[PDB]
Amino acid sequence: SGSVLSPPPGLGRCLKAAAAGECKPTVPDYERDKLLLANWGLPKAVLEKYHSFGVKKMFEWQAECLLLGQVLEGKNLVYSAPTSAGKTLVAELLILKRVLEMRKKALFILPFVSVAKEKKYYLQSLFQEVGIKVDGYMGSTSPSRHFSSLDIAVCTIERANGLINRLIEENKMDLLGMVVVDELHMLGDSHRGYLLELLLTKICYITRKSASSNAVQIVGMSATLPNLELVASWLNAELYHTDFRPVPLLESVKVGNSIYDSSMKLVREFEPMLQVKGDEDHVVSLCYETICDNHSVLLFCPSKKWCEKLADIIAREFYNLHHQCPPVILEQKELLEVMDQLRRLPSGLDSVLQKTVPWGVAFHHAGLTFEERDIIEGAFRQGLIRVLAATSTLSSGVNLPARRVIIRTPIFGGRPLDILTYKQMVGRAGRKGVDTVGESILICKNSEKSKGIALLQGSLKPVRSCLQRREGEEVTGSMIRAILEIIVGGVASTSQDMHTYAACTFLAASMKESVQLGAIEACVMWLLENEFIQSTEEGKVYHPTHLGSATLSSSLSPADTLDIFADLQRAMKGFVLENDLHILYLVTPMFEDWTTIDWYRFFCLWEKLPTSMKRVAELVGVEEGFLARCVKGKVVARTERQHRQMAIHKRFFTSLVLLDLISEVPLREINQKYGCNRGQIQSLQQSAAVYAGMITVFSNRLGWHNMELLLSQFQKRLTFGIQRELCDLVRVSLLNAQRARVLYASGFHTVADLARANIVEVEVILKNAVNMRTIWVTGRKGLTEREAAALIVEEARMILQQDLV
Repeated sequence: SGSVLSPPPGLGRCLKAAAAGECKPTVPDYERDKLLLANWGLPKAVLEKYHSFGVKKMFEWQAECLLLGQVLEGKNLVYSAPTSAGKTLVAELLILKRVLEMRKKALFILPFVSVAKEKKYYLQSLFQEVGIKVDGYMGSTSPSRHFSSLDIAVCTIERANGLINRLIEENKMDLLGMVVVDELHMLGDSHRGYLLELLLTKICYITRKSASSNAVQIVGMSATLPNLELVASWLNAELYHTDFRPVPLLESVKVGNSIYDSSMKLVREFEPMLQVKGDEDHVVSLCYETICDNHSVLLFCPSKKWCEKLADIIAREFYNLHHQCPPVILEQKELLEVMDQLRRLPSGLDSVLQKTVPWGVAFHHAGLTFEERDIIEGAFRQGLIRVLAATSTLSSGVNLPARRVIIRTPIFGGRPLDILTYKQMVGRAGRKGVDTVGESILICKNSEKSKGIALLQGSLKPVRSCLQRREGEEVTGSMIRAILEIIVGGVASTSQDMHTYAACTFLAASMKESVQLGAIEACVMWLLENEFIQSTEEGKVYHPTHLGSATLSSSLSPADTLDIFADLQRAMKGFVLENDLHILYLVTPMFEDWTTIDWYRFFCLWEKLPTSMKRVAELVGVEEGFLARCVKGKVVARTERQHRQMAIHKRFFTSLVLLDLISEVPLREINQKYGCNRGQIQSLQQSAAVYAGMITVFSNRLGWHNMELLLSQFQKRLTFGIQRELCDLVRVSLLNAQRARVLYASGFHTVADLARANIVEVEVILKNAVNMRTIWVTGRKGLTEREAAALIVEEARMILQQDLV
């Protein structure tokens, strides 16, 4: 309570001295024992959890990052360091400081749901011994515990931005003590990366209006940015940057037999150990060298098709070596369990995976289901899979290290590889505390030799403001939403409050000319003309409408909201209730293409389509004539924006897919019927699950109760992909769509019935879906059919009791 963490005395002195000197002391003149983690007054429960696996001492840069400046006093901090250097620890120690000393709540923000889920359990494991409640706000997932009874909320960008807005309407902004942002370089330009700016600017604006002692501390972290100092000034934060890295990493490119360093100085020549009797660029040979040293290798490939092709080739030579240098020495018993977990899945065991996985080889792309990739990542992380051929999708995903990383080509998707993508790939080489080094090899040809060097000698592009206006397009989505949030939320009323806000943006930090100040005024006008905001005339004062407050509470983009609002009023004038199709059309997202739709397949399902669903189609805009003009001819046309008709048919097509999906139609059947892979479907439902929740809230705030009533059941049905009967069962964590079904078909319709269940009977029911651990969960200890059965019944009782998580 008094002091949860305090640094060793005079450690700040020495480090401040060394930093102020022209050159660093050959021997650091401070007790090397002072960077021992136990001397910082850390509570015992956390000190052991850190010492649980490594984490005994701090780095030179970690001590300087805390001690140099007023970081520990409450000052905002923005620091950058290479990956796997212990960037997590700096933030963890700061969160633990403020939460226990100032008794306020912290916010941890991560880019993706998968890394957010990983972080939730990772933060739960460290802080549960000190009574620190850690839950998560991810995608469609909602915390069981109220926000008032939490300490650390782990969120994605969208959910965090929404959570901030909730706290403004309830005036409980005082609860929030600090916000931690991982990967701050995604601030510049992204599909959702811009929301991170709106979030931070909103915090900087509120704390500035109270400036007219500590407030809300912001701890941001990222990769080496050229304009990182520009970001620190924007957030009024102290800056820190280091290149320190516990495992030195070598980036190298390979031409012919020769392998080269960044400087182009040849570092090693290369002679393949084995001969793949295939014109190869020694690709199999490079992987083989790594495996023999009892390690694992990540192989990144441009297309989804190369990964499967390459995993098959690698597996084939592994086959040849076994029946004829040394062999791959894999673990067969543990590999069979992996295949069995794959076998017992809603997707089944992929044919290419069936060949390669037995020989410690696998691939990873967006074509696979989220359940297959969770298995492969876990298998690779354990060492069961030694070779993993992935795409650029994995490079930005979860934490998954390997000894050697190989990039097949600097040309991804017919275009040169982005610099940020390259740095994310080569960044996964080197496990802190296990491997001595992380090696990165970029395989190239003679024509593309100059382009390969460009990547090793490359740096991140400067961070854009993402609210820029390029001449004619004076208005922009990101700005409109940002302006809407501050007016509707009630933190900006007058015209004077508006110009105060313009100062807090990252955009005005970029000038330190004020031509963008007039753009703010344009968004306000846009909001007035479209009934989002009201104006009452020492300047005119504004206020939110019902449509304004509804749009904000729904987390919808104002540009999209206009069309959503019209579509809903039209549906409530004439609505089809005999099926679920018309409801689904309203919650079908069409802001991005989720697949390349085959129109001929579409037209065949159209004739065969029942009358009840054709009525919904006609009622929407689906013309049979346009479907015919799609099959005969591939004319996108799109000459006239009045060709949204294209979007309508794409939307109705998508709505058909979601209909079979919540009707518990197998993913393989849906694939044959429509012509899209299981990866695109799963990506679609999680997109539609989120959108369905938005439309429900939007309908609730407008008073459209009847429409809301129908919609308020589909966020859950889209998430798990179930029918109404299974809605009660899926409340259990361990129960997905398939397990919920076999339990329903056996007599367990509700949670109440599931608490009364006999354990040995559940195991038997499980046996029908086929000490062997054969059942996968999320964050799974590879449950046995016995362990899983006992956990489900115990949990069903816990949910019925509503005791704790």
